[PDB]
Amino acid sequence: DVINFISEIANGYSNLEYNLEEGKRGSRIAHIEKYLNELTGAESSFVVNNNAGAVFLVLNTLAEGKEVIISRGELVEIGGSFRIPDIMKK
Amino acid sequence: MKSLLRQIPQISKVVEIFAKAYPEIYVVKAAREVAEKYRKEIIEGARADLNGFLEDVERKIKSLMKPNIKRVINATGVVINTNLGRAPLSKDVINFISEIANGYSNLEYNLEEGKRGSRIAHIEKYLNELTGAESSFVVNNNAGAVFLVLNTLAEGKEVIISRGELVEIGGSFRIPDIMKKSGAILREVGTTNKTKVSDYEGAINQNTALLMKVHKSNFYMEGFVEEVKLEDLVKLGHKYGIPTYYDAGSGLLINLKEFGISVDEPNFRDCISLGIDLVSGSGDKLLGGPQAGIIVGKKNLIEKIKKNPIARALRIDKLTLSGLEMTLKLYFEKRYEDIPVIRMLTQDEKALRQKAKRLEKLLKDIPGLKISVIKDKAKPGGGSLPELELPTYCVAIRHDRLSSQELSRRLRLAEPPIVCRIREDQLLFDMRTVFHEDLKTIKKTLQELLSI
RNA sequence: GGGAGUAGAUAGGCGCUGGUGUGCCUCCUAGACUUCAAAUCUACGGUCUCGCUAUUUAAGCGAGAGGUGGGUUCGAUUCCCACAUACUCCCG
Repeated sequence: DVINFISEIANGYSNLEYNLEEGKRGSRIAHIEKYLNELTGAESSFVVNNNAGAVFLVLNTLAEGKEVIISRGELVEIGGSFRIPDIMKK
Repeated sequence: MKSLLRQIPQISKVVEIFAKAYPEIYVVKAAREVAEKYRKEIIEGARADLNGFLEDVERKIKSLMKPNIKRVINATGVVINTNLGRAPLSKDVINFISEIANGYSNLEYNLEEGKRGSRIAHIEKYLNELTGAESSFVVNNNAGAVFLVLNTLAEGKEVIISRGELVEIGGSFRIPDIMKKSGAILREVGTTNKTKVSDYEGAINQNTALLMKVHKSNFYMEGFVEEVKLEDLVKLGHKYGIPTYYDAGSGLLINLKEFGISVDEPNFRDCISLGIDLVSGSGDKLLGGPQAGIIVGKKNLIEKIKKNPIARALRIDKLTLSGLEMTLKLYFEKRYEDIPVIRMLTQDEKALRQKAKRLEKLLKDIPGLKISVIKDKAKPGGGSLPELELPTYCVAIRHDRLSSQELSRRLRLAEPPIVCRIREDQLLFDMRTVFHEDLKTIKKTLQELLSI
């Protein structure tokens, strides 16, 4: 069901960054978010490439140059190149 | 309200009420303790009656005449029970200790030269032989063993250790909290679940005075988890000229596979013959002896540790020293079955059921008892072997009148007190840890609680 | 025993709804229709209590209770919270 919906939107042009209502460019992240806030119950949402970057982005966004407290048992290494300590540093 | 308290009798009066009833000393102590509990309960206005007084005062006396610390029958099936006093001692050892404590001894006296001598000298001979290390030493416990090695060799300098090995064993011990107090600077490498060799070699520098690895004794990690082999750390040390210090913790003196139990638990002899410069561990864990911090390794290091002015505040007492030598003597003589901890874990599966049913035969008569023997898989090691899971026969019991919860509670109040597992409202007794002379004590306790 | 999940009616079993509750099934009864059965159809229907008239009772009338309490709200059966209780799952 999903593979076909993707198949269709990729076959040609789509309203990716276009809001059909106002006829001017629009945020592509806007289509989904409606779903997320409803399912999660959160106030707003957003999505990026992967969770690796999701972390990276939250950290550089809210704690660049400032301290972040985390348990010494939660400094994981998931995957071959991901490590909470190595990325948070970056 | 100042008359609801004037009431309470006088200690002179109560002492009378117990002329020959109980020693006058114990009577007054219980009266005081009791007299205070009634003055406060009446001042806060929580008591309107004082009749409970007489009955209670006598209960304190019955209690106060009994020491706080008391032998307890362990039915949990956990050999290294941190709570119940870890490794119990063979009578052979208990007697050798008994003898040296009865009077004076050559503790710090060398009979040869007739002048004072180091008390640590009696044992060390044993250690260097069993481990194969160049020199050895022992202190109060392994907690301090670590503390001493760190303040001795890395005060003010860096010590590299895996981020997955910064453990918290016990309630107050934490590698990070003590090393800090140790004066050593902590350099944690790798990540929780994984740590390659690159991580170690990457953090070395001018200040790196020590490469330390701790053995995850009271916990384990499964799933994506990587660890740095010991041979690698030795190689790493010898390349940069840095010492290697292993805190085994378990204090396993020998290869464990030789007894049928297949585990990767590390041991002194092997760890030392591996190229490790220093190794430590508790005596009351996998060694089966009294509490003691044991250190073995290169001579030049041992000498450095001994000279430390702090070693005198950790030097072991007369009891554990002797008791340690007799436990070491047993190991040279290959008297393995004589040390409790070892015998309990290497007991025949056959052996266990044999005791499982000899107990059930003792409880068939007692009223209301639902007796059954089940074969379950538990984890024997409490403070030294986290992963080990070995089969053992438990005699699961159940009475119609009282509930399993209430059951465990009265059993801990018995004399002697018995501690056992609870699983699904059914009391269980693992025979892995039960001594034979307890079986008779078990039956006499149960029939005295259900029929009285 | 400690955790956690599921939960709840105002006739009874299953489900839903911030508009003063509601849908499917059942029971009952009532009624209609039937030679019969069956089928079918219909019901601001139904408990409890209290107060009022009648007062054997009915019968009528009025009010309220959704485990209990509280809060938000214009409105709470819904939402939130707290407690209690029932069913189930994880641990000692």
